[PDB]
Amino acid sequence: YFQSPPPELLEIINEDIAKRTCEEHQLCVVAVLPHILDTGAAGRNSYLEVLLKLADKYKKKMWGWLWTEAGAQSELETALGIGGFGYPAMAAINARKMKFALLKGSFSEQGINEFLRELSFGRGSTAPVGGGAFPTIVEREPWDGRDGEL
Repeated sequence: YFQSPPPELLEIINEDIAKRTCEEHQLCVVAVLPHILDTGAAGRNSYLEVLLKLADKYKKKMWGWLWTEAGAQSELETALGIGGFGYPAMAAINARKMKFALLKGSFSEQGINEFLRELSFGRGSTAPVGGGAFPTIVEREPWDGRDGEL
């Protein structure tokens, strides 16, 4: 009975989802996946499946889990220094101290796990979120799960 609720992996479809997720968890993991036309559904689901597995592995940390598409939240990318080294990219935000760390290993189960493990041990490099405030978040329709158009 005395177990915390299941993880949730939420697409960043509006500011309330993003800000509440980061304010209600000590750390929030933000994945910026490639545009759907780069991966299609199969490639996007490969990345989402990695996030879902690690969210379960780390469920006792009670972290938040967010994902978005390249270019869909440009101001968020800028505030996290994302966009210049391609996609996928990952940041972990500490909302309380308004700081973040970027994944520097592979966007894979092994690479993200090493990233998260360092964070669970609280021994990784951080930087202030750009401007010292939570970035503006734009409203987006949720991904329909298909391969995009074009």
